[PDB]
Amino acid sequence: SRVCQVTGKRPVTGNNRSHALNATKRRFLPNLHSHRFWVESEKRFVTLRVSAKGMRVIDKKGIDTVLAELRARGEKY
Amino acid sequence: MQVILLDKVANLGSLGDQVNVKAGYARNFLVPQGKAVPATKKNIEFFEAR
RNA sequence: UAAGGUGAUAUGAACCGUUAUAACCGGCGAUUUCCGAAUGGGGAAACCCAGUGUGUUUCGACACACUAUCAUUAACUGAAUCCAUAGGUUAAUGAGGCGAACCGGGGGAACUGAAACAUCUAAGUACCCCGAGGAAAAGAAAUCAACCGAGAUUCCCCCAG
RNA sequence: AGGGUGACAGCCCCGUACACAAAAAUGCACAUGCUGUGAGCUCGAUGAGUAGGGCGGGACACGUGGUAUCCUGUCUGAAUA
RNA sequence: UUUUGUAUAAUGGGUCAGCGACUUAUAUUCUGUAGCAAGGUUAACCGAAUAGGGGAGCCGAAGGGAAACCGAGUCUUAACUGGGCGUUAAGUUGCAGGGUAUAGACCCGAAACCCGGUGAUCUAGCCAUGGGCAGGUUGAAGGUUGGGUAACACUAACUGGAGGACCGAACCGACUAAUGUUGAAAAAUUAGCGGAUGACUUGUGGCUGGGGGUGAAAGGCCAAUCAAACCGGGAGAUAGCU
RNA sequence: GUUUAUUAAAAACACAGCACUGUGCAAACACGAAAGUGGACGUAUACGGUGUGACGCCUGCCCGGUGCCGGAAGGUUAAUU
RNA sequence: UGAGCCUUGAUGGAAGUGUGGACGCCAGUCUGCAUGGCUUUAAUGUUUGAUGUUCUAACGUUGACCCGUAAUCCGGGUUGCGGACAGUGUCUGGUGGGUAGUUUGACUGGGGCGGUCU
RNA sequence: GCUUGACUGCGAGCGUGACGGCGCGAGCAGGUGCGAAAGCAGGUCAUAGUGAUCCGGUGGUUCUGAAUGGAAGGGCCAUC
Ligand SMILES: [Mg+2]
Ligand SMILES: [Mg+2]
Ligand SMILES: [Mg+2]
Ligand SMILES: [Mg+2]
Ligand SMILES: [Mg+2]
Ligand SMILES: [Mg+2]
Ligand SMILES: [Mg+2]
Ligand SMILES: [Mg+2]
Ligand SMILES: [Mg+2]
Ligand SMILES: [Mg+2]
Ligand SMILES: [Mg+2]
Ligand SMILES: [Mg+2]
Ligand SMILES: [Mg+2]
Ligand SMILES: [Mg+2]
Ligand SMILES: [Mg+2]
Ligand SMILES: [Mg+2]
Ligand SMILES: [Mg+2]
Ligand SMILES: [Mg+2]
Ligand SMILES: [Mg+2]
Ligand SMILES: [Mg+2]
Ligand SMILES: [Mg+2]
Ligand SMILES: [Mg+2]
Ligand SMILES: [Mg+2]
Ligand SMILES: [Mg+2]
Repeated sequence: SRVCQVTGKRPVTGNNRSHALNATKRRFLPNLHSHRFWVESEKRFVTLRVSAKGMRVIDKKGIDTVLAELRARGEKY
Repeated sequence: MQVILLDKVANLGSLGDQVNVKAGYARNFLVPQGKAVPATKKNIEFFEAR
């Protein structure tokens, strides 16, 4: 599924609206990517299906923390 | 993404400076290649003691 | 508790009981074929076939027990790669399916109304889905007030069509 | 109260008011035993990819309207008594 | 019943019996009636539970002006000789009724739109694996041997056995007619007719699903249903019509 | 040869043949939120789409309109800044 | 190669030998070459776009080999190819009967066509 | 010829419309023109020359201003 393994971001439904405001169902879905991440603390690469932001989080908090989560939460990975 | 260096490296190499690198440059090459590391405000003290 | 009983259509047969092991009622046990989440594999539900263990002064073949999957934990094992991982076996736990409404959540119509119809309405309704409890949810102010003050959430009547 | 009995029964029957009863198993309260759990004082700490913003939607009675406020798909991003 | 008008040859009714259509709730206003009266009445809730408590509140006693504001006046204008709205009549809460609002709002009736399901045991096409075609014709390529060429060509016999080839049963079709039309049959029967070694025909089993399938194409077929299947749901859709 | 099972078997559909056009393969194209599958265990003498319809003799003029193909200039033009 | 601040440009040992350029309406025997008691005419360090080359390290691989594994799925691994492209998310201009919802007046000597509508 | 009465505030009383509305009007107040003056003038000899509401623009306006001062926005007057 199109779920960001870091943020839990998933597709959400909203509307389209024309210039005449005609509503047509639609979905916003996240900017997923799947990415080889180096951990070093395990001498290995791990591919997380990750959103940008998901990346920007990993940048900030730093991988291992994020990996504490997921494992804390049960995410396969 | 400021990070601190480790070896020489590019038009910024210095064995331990606070640069401001582009993130992709950072978290895809330098760190996985061990040529820098994030400056997590804890890291800005170990290479700010020398 | 008891003088009468062996459910009903439902007589009959053969019985059982009367001062306490007749029946009947209640508490707790026992037995509880096969199918069905079905869980040993399969399958046209109630059937076909196994591996391993047990079992026979007639120790063959049959009968019985156990063997699904996932999760967590442990143990033992263990590639590409030596380390290490993935992988593999066993084990202990828990899950699975069903069920009236109420409840929270993910999705979410059109008829219809506008005396037509797009915005708007019907309506976050109907419906699909996931989940849980005896209730659910909500909740201990980054809330209101208006310079006076109040003091979580929830429900009822007002405020007011 | 009510039902039944060969027609309408306080006194025929079964009940009713009322007073009583549990060998066992259980719901609920307390009281403790066992397991798991933490209490207490001193000195600290005070929730950042967040608040806010841009784009797109959605929620708030409120249709973007002069539109506060809330939620976030997207790109951003503070102060810290 | 509907109509300008119906014995009407315009509708509806074979007959009887039973059932079958202006309701309910909450708001609002009017009439009646009752209580009290410049006042009337409580809501939830408490409850010794139709009591009693509870006056939060609602209506009325003041109007005028968009409003600030003023007030038996006020607004208009610089200002009214003025003018507009007001100042004189009582209100309010129950109970019964007439209207209206919101609801299915007097009852029955669509063709349809949306949602979730069930259907390829009919039929369309396709996939896989098995079966069928009496009898009789025609005589393609090729072959052989003579003739014939310099050798080929070519030619005659004989041989060979081609084809969405021929005639014709089974089998598959459905051109004509009559019969049948409350059938023997919700498409057949009888006499004739087409194909009949092929793009043939057939048994079993499989796959394709509803704005979707399949279609040698007719809008054909998708279970006697098809210009959007069937079952349940929204649902008492809506019906200015009968 | 096929067709409106059940009022139309035909001059309709199909057909071999013809032409245009797309497609360089992870093909175009189709089913599919996606994974994937068909196209094809094929590869331009292939495959899809469209029109025409054995064969014979042939298929003339018009690119202004609409469409398609090509066009690194310039004019106008979105979010963005 | 576009453009700011720092920078390689300018402003509020005298005199001898004296020669091209100056947007100089329309050409200075004047200055330097060895020697003599806080900018436009443009370019070095940057923070930043446009284009072109190169690289690998995200990302692709429906090439090859290896292991899980007797497995044309997936994953891991090595490697070749591709490579900041491709693809995807959000936003955005174009196209869009492929698909959907709808509109398409009334009068009227039937209706349509015509005419009419204040 | 001279001029701005094609004036501002009002309006007894009427006509005409289902209504929204439209029309006629002496007179009062302020200020103005022509006339010696009485006077006349609130557009044109009259009856066609037109468009509700909503949304919004503009100018004016101490009327409103979501704690308070402001402001936004609104109202009112004029106008598109
Ligand atoms: Mg079984
Ligand atoms: Mg099984
Ligand atoms: Mg309508
Ligand atoms: Mg205080
Ligand atoms: Mg805090
Ligand atoms: Mg008539
Ligand atoms: Mg009549
Ligand atoms: Mg008569
Ligand atoms: Mg008669
Ligand atoms: Mg009649
Ligand atoms: Mg079939
Ligand atoms: Mg034949
Ligand atoms: Mg024949
Ligand atoms: Mg049928
Ligand atoms: Mg109906
Ligand atoms: Mg409805
Ligand atoms: Mg027919
Ligand atoms: Mg026929
Ligand atoms: Mg072709
Ligand atoms: Mg033809
Ligand atoms: Mg359409
Ligand atoms: Mg509609
Ligand atoms: Mg008409
Ligand atoms: Mg405020």
